[PDB]
Amino acid sequence: SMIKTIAFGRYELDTWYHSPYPEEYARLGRLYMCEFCLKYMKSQTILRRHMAKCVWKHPPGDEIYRKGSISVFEVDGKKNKIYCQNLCLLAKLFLDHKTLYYDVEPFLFYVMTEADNTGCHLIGYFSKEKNSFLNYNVSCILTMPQYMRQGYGKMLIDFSYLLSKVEEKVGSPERPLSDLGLISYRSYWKEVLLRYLHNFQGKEISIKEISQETAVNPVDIVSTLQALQMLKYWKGKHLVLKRQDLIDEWIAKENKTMDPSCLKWTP
Amino acid sequence: GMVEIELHRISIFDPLEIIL
Ligand SMILES: Cc1cc(-c2ccccc2)cc(C(=O)NNS(=O)(=O)c2cccc(O)c2)c1F
Ligand SMILES: [Zn+2]
Repeated sequence: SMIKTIAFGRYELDTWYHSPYPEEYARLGRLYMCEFCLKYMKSQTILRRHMAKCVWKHPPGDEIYRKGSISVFEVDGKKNKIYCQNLCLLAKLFLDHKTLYYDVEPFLFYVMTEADNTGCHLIGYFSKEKNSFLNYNVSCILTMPQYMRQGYGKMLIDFSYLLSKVEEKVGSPERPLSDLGLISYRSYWKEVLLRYLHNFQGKEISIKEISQETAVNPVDIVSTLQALQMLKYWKGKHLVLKRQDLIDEWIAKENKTMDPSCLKWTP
Repeated sequence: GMVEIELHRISIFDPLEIIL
């Protein structure tokens, strides 16, 4: 029941965690997947036959973002059950804490792709509850291993907060995050308020106004302000310490940025 | 609408003066 590798597009990937693929498939230790419809197969011969006839060239759902070669597709788990189940089983090979794979109907899946000389390739995704009463704007979030640590994850995170902004909600990723996902959110949260603070020249700020603009949860903002040693306390008032050390170090960084004007989507 | 962080609690609505 342990899968060791998968064949995905032009990549062969070592898998990290158990995923409940049907035991008829799991016991072979290796899976061959169509990179477009996410069907999993037993042999590369079967895969080759499938790609020769597979009609899919991109995720289902509606393309709700496009800038250059980057797309985001909104996939309703109730309307594309099989695709989303295959997506969740694939994700479980690389996420330890994901627990839902088959009951995809409560979820929306936001799938990010890159178009290139071969095709329109899966970069990663995040799932999202259609009704989160705990204000999670992300359930699970992942980049494929061949695109990790290359700025794509930051785009995915930014897109999740872009949706929250349009919804006029504040949100947070559901916990526990993967190791890399927590590392990525902390770095993204730091960059976000450095841009806010660089673009802001009032002299007093509430957590609320930062949260309202960025859609970042107040808890995440304060812990980031403490992580950056910018949250100080003198007499009876809490202060924010503008380290231009950081706004300049951040200013030296720059494409892999989401363009809000390229979003065609309403709640 | 408050945050507990260490060892006191903040209000989301209080203006925090920015300094150097
Ligand atoms: C949420 C997330 C998850 C996973 C992931 C989790 C489990 C399995 C596989 C992937 C990977 C990434 C990523 O790619 N982070 N690096 S990043 O994009 O360059 C990046 C991200 C943020 C700020 C930066 O300054 C640079 C990510 F953001
Ligand atoms: Zn296919």
